[PDB]
Amino acid sequence: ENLYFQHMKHGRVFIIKSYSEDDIHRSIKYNIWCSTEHGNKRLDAAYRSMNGKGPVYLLFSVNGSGHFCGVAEMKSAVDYNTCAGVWSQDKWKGRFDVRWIFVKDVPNSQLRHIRLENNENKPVTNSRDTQEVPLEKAKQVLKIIASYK
Repeated sequence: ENLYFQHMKHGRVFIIKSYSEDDIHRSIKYNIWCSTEHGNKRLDAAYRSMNGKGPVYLLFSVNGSGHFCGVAEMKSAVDYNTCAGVWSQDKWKGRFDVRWIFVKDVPNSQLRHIRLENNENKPVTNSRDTQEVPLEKAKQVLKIIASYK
């Protein structure tokens, strides 16, 4: 029995879909991330709305990699005016702090059977960047990622 995520009634979870393995590596090295402008605003609102009352988790996956590659917690609001050209999209300016939790590869086949009711019942593995996960589905995804060997 692992009932750790029971009573966790606060927290929000988003899918991060990256085109670049280099961005993932930079993120792990420096504990930062940046999304599109749309994605950043979505993450920033969730972070600011949380008021430190619980975590904002990010479930990372490189497009076409066939797997998720880990989990980080969002650790600051978005700073929208930072040095350009640090990411795979050279136009991106903007940055927020993250803290990586799991760095491990989890095949999509381990997660494909969990579906998102806010995204037309599609598999969580078919999500787009900054797709939000309902908390009840996010608990199941996290337990799977933590347990995978």
